[PDB]
Parts: sequence; structure tokens; C-alpha cells
Amino acid sequence: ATAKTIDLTGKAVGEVELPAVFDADYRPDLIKKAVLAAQANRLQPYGPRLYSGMETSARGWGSGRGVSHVPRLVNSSRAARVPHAKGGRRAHPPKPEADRSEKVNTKERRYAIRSAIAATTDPTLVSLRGHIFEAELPIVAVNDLESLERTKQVIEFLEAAGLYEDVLRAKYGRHIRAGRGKLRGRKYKHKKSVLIVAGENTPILKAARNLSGVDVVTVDSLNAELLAPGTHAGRLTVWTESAIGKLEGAFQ
Amino acid sequence: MIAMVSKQPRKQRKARYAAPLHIRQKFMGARLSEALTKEYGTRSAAVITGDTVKVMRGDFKGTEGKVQSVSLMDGTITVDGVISTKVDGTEVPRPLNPSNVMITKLEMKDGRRASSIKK
Amino acid sequence: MDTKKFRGSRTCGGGTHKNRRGAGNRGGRGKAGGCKHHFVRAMMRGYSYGKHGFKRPDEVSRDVSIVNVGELDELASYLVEEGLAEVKDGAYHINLENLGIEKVLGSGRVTKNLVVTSEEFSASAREKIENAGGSCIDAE
RNA sequence: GGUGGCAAUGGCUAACCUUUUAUCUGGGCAGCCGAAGCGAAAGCAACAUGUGCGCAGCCUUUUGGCGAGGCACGACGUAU
RNA sequence: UUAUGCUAUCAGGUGGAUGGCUCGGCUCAAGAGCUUAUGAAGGACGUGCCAAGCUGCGAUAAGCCCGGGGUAGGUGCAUGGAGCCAAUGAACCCGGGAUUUCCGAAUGGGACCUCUCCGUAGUGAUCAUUCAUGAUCGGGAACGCUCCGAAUUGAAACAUCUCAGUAGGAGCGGGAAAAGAAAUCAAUUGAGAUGCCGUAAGUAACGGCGAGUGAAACCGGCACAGUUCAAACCGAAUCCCUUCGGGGACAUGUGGUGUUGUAGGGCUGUUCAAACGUCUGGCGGUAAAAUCGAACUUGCCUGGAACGGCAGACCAUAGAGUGUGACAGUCACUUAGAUGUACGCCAAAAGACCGGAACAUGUCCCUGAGUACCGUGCGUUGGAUAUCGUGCGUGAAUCUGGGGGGCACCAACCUCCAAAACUAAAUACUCCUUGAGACCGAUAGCGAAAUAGUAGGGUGACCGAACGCUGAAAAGUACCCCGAGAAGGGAGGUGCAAAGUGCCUGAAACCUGAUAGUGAUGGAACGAUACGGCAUGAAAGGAUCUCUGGCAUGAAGGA
Ligand SMILES: [Mg+2]
Ligand SMILES: [Mg+2]
Ligand SMILES: [Mg+2]
Ligand SMILES: [Mg+2]
Ligand SMILES: [Mg+2]
Ligand SMILES: [Mg+2]
Ligand SMILES: [Mg+2]
Ligand SMILES: [Mg+2]
Repeated sequence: ATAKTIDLTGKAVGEVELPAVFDADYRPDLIKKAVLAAQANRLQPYGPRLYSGMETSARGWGSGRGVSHVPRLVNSSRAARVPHAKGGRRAHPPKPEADRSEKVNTKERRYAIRSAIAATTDPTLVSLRGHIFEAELPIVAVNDLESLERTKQVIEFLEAAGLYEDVLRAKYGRHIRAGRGKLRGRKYKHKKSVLIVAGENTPILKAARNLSGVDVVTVDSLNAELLAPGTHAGRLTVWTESAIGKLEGAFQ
Repeated sequence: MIAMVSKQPRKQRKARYAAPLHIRQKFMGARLSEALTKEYGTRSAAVITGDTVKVMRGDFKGTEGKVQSVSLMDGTITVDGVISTKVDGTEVPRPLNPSNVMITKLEMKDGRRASSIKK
Repeated sequence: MDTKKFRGSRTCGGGTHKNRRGAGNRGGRGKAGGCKHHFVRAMMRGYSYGKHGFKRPDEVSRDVSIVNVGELDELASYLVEEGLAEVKDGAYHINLENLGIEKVLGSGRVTKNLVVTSEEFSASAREKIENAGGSCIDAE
């Protein structure tokens, strides 16, 4: 329906009418479909080498020797090339020619994204996603937020709006994950706190770029993953007036 | 130097461990005192054998002294008065990492040291 | 299939472990054995032997696109809204040459005066068009 | 098959452009399927319910009435 | 005190799994892409103060010299003794040079001889030329082009077919290569080089019409590019080398014009003026090492060791990480962002160089031959009487001409000009460079976490491993005793901890000892259920819970 405009002091200084994207229904299933499709589309092929365990020239010994029939080396008895021999090929390993990508049609993907955008207004789901805040959703801001070029100003705005608690939770709950993720480059396990959506490319993109667990994107790059990470809708999103005015026919 | 061009831990550790001698000169750095960084325009520099430093972490916290030895390979600096006593009883000096120490006094026996700290 | 369901069942839903060996547990490879031991399956799936008829060249053969007079009559106003046809003197003047359809068939009813021009009209399409007061014109 | 999107004014886009580096957003009507079938082919071209019964459902003097879908005819296109 | 034994647990040995870590591997993407007779790659041998392997280098031999960066230590994997080098700026990295034994394309002759013979001092072979000089030879992970060319297998047999122009082979060759500017595709009228991608489409087509194989055009895209010869007419008007004197090619034609289809070009005349292209140029981008780049190392607590808990203060175009005696935005390297950068690469303004396009003209001239086409055979193809190749035979016409329009011939209509030649970009691949990863985590991932194509096996083609982990710091066990002992043991000490030299945790199998039960009258799938003996029962299990009785209500049954 309609919301309020909050300036840099944090107080609401004007009533804004939300576009028709905001009054969409709640669809966790289509949110999950879009989220899984994007996560599959970002994937990457892997798999062993073309002849892992298979470049040997081993042949079986046949019967009459008291050993099993597995392939063995031509000049020793050591077994090779079979999936149960030591050093043998992985039976059914991953292939680099696999196609892990998924697909959602553009109409239902847009319906999923609109369902995610409507979820940002809902206080119960936004407070049900671990987001800790006292602001009154939706948090629309006047368009001065685009042109502030230092993260201290972003900190002051988030404190004024009642959203700095979730930023602190993202920063101080950012914790080391377990297992093989750390060695492969995924040391810490992160948190999602604040999502800023400016109308166009401004210095707020560089401003809140370094906020802990805070993603900032223009309305054009508003995929459903930003609106609902990990198939759960209810991201604590901060919009502006410019994003609101560039949103009347965003996904219809 | 290891950039955010690569963020993988294995790549960064390989670049550090196989880094050449001219990149291992920068490994010896440490936090200066407040006075030195205020009077030298940079927040830190590299520690040379001889300048007085104070170990601000470990078993020898706050022990100012003269860096007796330094190895560019292992990235280990040995401090006067920060040593170990062996079973023989002889005092073998201990190697401390250069990040553990904080410089208090410089060593201007090198005229090139001024351009080494900055520019 | 469901790999994790059959972890423990040995044969993995295949009966004897002597089943599931190669092409012999299916009766050849592909749609083979269609004259000897898969005759009835060939009949059931359409693999039965034989050739029938001929083909004309595709360069001369043409498949015309059709539309019935009921479809034209019951959405001619959508044509005038869309701009593919207009209304003169109460008769909806609709040309088939630009809608992509090249034949007209009289499936259904005609109510409004449709001045339809097309490549070729069926006899009953001509009858239903002329009964309603419209006209048919063959367009080159 | 289960779950969904859109739905005769139908559905999906493929390559590809946009990448602020493989995500993503907006495009991309070529094309495939559906929309009319029968026939080897030339060729021709149909029902926007004419009728009967009747479940759920609604109404009802609780036994009947109306009855989507369903079942059975009739009519029509084309081949022989 | 019952041995040999049995079962369960415990301690220790042997052992090296699990767990944790990891400078390796794999996969994908993006760049860049040749080298070699000015002697490569690859190999043999040598090469270090103590140096065996690997790596690097070559009798100047883990090196030498010069310009740039860096600056205080260096002396490889591999911080031992003694020396040496370095503030005359080394080590190290980028750039430019020097040295660069023998073999190897190996090239003065020769190889069971990596050396040897002649020394008249080495251009071996095939080639071009003015006989001055120059080219080719080998290697390169795959890709590219040309030619030759199977079988397993599928058809549930098998031969046409398929497997498959695959596997393999020979030649050539570059950063790309091939293709390439219609004697084209269409359809009644259109399009306007080629390549690659999607679709047409499992359609046409082929086929024991079985199994299977299987396009193109239209269309939508990536990228955009058009031209040069032969000839007509002219006739040495030229071209290459050079010691600048001259020589060589060439009248068997160097060069100019010209290059094509509702035909073009030449000869005759007329009109306009001159497009694209070649060269000079380096304004500016790009470009070597590399430079700078924020803010804590504050108090107490535990700890050996704080990055941690409790308090406190700051940075963030920079909360990506890695190291650091444990969880690090603020300690170091860094990071977002700004810089510097020689040689090279691209490069627009501003100039010089040749010129191009039409008009009318006609009994004029030229416009590719063993070629197009045809007969026959074979291969190949989806190509069917209608694919392309080429073996043999035949074989034209010249603008009043010739070809195509999926059997042939006639006619109309449409469309084009072969048999001569060049041509970026879009595309393909990964030795190499960088990045990334729901990838593997040491019996996995390359075979190799590389003293790994190594040890080892084979005459040979060739086959082919295992081995990772001390601790924060060696603080790597002083002194004493036993012992023949630089072995080993005890005592003793360093270490928070022996973790006590393939040393992190340290399983089971197996072995040794102890504890409990039983045991030299005893019957076997080693156990399930119930009841007892012995030992345990601290934690995690019960406390109206355990044992023993009375009272109340008591289903089925019932003395
Ligand atoms: Mg392996
Ligand atoms: Mg059976
Ligand atoms: Mg077969
Ligand atoms: Mg060659
Ligand atoms: Mg060509
Ligand atoms: Mg084939
Ligand atoms: Mg940073
Ligand atoms: Mg291995």
C-alpha cells in the first residue's frame, strides 16, 4: 500500500505510496524454486581427469593361480584400473560435461521475485529470519541516501533507522565454519543483515559496500537471492524513493 | 605482498612460502612506536639487526633490547635478552617473529634506510 | 534411480543377481528383434515392418495455414482492436493475407457481416460467409 | 507421476546482446508444440451441444427437480 | 598356588587406521601463443671447502658483466663446521649481454665406440640466384590442413550396413589454419563472400526399406571486406643486385591499362574530378620488476603461548584473505584505491605518394582446355536414374557464347560466368600465464604433496610404486651409575605436555603381563530367555527406587 519516507535523521518525513509489486502474495515454494535455480546456475563443472586410474595397461591373469581375476600389471601382481583396486578409477565420478544449471520461466521467476519483494514489508517474516530491528516496515528512504560517500554516514543512517543492531549481529556473529570449507577458501560463515536498493549507480553503492553482511544493489540487479537468501524470504531490505519510482513495472 | 586478485588460502600460502628474498625483506616488519610513526610519515617499517625493539607479545612482553640476528628465509628475529636456557645451561638466543616486536629506536648506520622506510 | 533406497537389498530391485547383465537382459540393443521375438512389441510401439506411399518434394509441397469462420466471427472485434482489420459500413473487412492464414473453413457460425478476402475459401465457408451478408474475395 | 508458472487474445524461448567477470536484470518471435483432421498423393475440410441418462453439488412437501465434469446417441469433415 | 587353558576388561609392545592440518592434484573460465644451422629441445659427462640425489650452470661451470627495482643481510630443495661475499649496495626479481665440453636437425669422414680420424681449418643433402648470398631440415600440450585407412562391436547369428572415415599411419604447417567473394541459393517477382553458433530436425534422403545412418536452404545471430592475375590496346615505357663503376632477368614479353553478367574490358570522342589504398608521424592509450595505502597490539581473568571471556577505544571506496606460540578489520604481508614503468604493442591529427566514376558509340577486338561435359569402373555420401572424388576412354563452344534450375531431351521463364589468385574478424586447442571452485584431502586428487616416469621390472617396444606431519622455541637430554660400547638401561633434567629424531592424536588384528570368574569328570554354532554363585556397580540410572508384608478394588479363570 503506502509507507513513510525517513530522512538521514531516521525520522519519517513523508508518506510514500508503494508500487503494485509490493502487494503480492507470499509464495515460499516459488521463492525456493528461484533460489535453487540461481544457486545451480552459478555452479561450476568439476570431475577427475580423463583417465584417472585408467592409463595403465593391466590385464587379468585368468584362473589357475589362486588369485582373483582383477586386472594386474604386466610385470607385477599389483591390481590396477578397476574401481575397487587401489589407485583404480572412480566408478561413476562427476563429469565436467554435466549440466547442473536449472531453469525458471521468466513469468514465474518474476512472480517469485515479486513474492519476495512483498515479504520485505511483512514484519513477521522479516523478524522471523533472525533480523533484529525496531523499525516499522517497509523502510523506504528519501533519495539523499544515494549520494553519501562514506560508511560512517551509512552507520549513522542505519542507527537512526533502527537497523544497526542487525549490522552488529552480522559483524560479531561472523564465525568460522567447520570442515573442508576453510581450506577451499570458505573460512568464515557469514550473516545477512541489510539490503540497500538505490535507484541508480550512486556513491552509496561504494558507501555501504563494506557494511558487515550488507548487500547494496540497484533495482535492475534485484535477483531473488538478494530478496530471500537460502530459500527463506524476509531480508531486511532498505529501499529509497528512486527504487520505489523505478519499480512500477519492474517484474510485470 | 599477496593481493585480493587471489583469495584462496593455498595460493596465498604458496606465494608467501615460495616468495623471493626481495619480497621476504618486507616480512620482517613490525609496528613502530607511536613517536617514530608520528615522526616518519608511515605506520611501520622493517626491523634491522641492531635497533632497539620491545616484544609486545609472548613470553618476553615489554623486554626492550637489540635485535641480535635476523634471517630473511624463516622470518625470525632474535632479540638480545630474549633467549632460552638449554640443558647444557648455555644461553642460546631465541627467535621471535618480527610481527611480535614493536620498534622503539631506529638504526641509522645505513644512509639508504631513509628511503627504505618510505618511497 | 533411488540409490539410497536399495543400499542393503543386494540386487537393488532387480530380482536375481543374474539379471541386469547386458544386452541379453533386454533382447538386443535398440529396437532390435522386431521380426522374431519383439514382433508384438513392434506392433504395440509402431516399429512394424513395411513401407507405404511416397513423398513429394518439400520445395513444391506446401502446408497451408487455416482458420475457421467461427474463430474469425467471434474475435473479429479483437482484430479491429488490434489493428489487423477495420469496420466499414458495419461490415468487418478482414484480409487473410496479413494474418498468415491462407484458407478459410466454415466450422461454426457466422453472425456479423464479414468481408473476408483470402487465398481460397472452402465451399461451406463461402456458404456461411454469404448467408450472413458478407462476401468472399480471392486475393492474389 | 507430485508440485508450480502462464494459458486459445496460448506456452517456452535457443544461439546471441547486456556481465559492473561464469551469477543476475532487461531483451532475443527465429523456431518447436498446441490451434483441424483425413489421405500415399493431388485434394478437400468438420458440432461455440440437436437429444437421453446421471455422480458430486444445490434446491426440495426427502421423494423428486436442476445438474459442471462423466457415460450413450445423433449430426458433420475426409479416405476407401 | 589348578599346569596347558577359556572368556571379559585393564597396562604395555608391534602397527599406522580414524581425527586434524596441507606449499600438491583435478576441473572450469580468461589471456597469450611459436621455436631451431647466430646450432634449439632432449641427452651424456663435468660442475659445490666438507656435496651422494635433485635443481641450476658449462672448463668463466649452484656461476660472470651492465641498466632498473629492493636494501641488510646473503651463501638452492637442506637456518651443520670453517670461511667467503655485501654500504665500491650484494642476495633476490625484470630487462640487455658474455661464457655456453661432447652428442643431438647434427651438418668435414666415422659410429655396438656420446667419443674418435683427417687436418689442406670444414657451406652434409636438396634447391634459388646477379653464382655476392639465401632457403628447407629438428622440436612444440592439443588444435589446423592434405592423403592412406582396420577390427572388436550393433543388427541379440552374419556378409550390404554399422562400428567409422573412427582407431592408427604418412606429408605439411601457424598462432591460428582451412574456407572465402557465385558459371550460388531460390521460385513463379527474391537474396547477394566465407567461417562458426541456434533452428530447420531425427525432417528430406539412404537402408537385408532390417538395425541404424542422416543433411542443406530459408530464417535468427557472432563478425563484416573487398579484390589481384591471363587477355584485348601500348611495347622495355620496366624489375632485382651492386663495390654506384656496373651486372642480371626480359621481345618465348619485365611493366602500364583491366578483371566482369538486366555483361565487363579494349578502340573513337565527351563530362566530372579523383574513392579506397601505400608511406612519414608518434598527441594519447598500453606497458618490467616495483611504490604508497586506514585505524589497538589498552586493563583484568584463564593460559606455556591471547587473535579468546569480561570491560574500553578506533578504521572501513579497505570486514577478501594468509601468517602470528589459540578464534586477528585495527601486529605483519595485505586488501578497496591511487602510482611508477625502459625496450616493445596499438595509435588518431597533420603531410607526401598512384588514381577514380560516368556518358554516347558500333556487321570491330579480348574475356582461363585435354578444361566444362559425357561413357564406364571404383571409393565416399543422406545424395536417391538426382553427392563429391578420380582411374581409364572421349571431349567441346567463344557473347549471334557457355553453365545451372536434384532422371534425361524440347520450349518458355528465372539465375549466373567456371576451369587462374589473394583476403582480417567472428572459430578451434592448451606447453605456458592468471583467476575460480557444493571438486580430492593422502589406499583420495596427476603415477609422483615430486632426491617421480624416480626406486624397481623388461633384450626391446614399454610397465611402474611406497615414503607428508617434533615442539611455540632445539629449549634435540647437562652431570652421575651400569655396560667392552658415541649401542642401550637406570637415576636426573628441558618441555604446559616426551611429543625423545618417519618423533601429532595413536584404533583393531597380533603379542606380553595383571585382575575377575571358571578350570585337569568334560560336549561343541559360542547365543536368546528365566533363575542363582563370585567380582564390580564413582560419573552419567532409580530414592515411594530396592527388599519384605498388611489393607482396598480386582478382568480371564477358579479351588
Ligand atoms: Mg589416483
Ligand atoms: Mg528372466
Ligand atoms: Mg551383432
Ligand atoms: Mg617442420
Ligand atoms: Mg580461395
Ligand atoms: Mg557415416
Ligand atoms: Mg582489508
Ligand atoms: Mg597418491
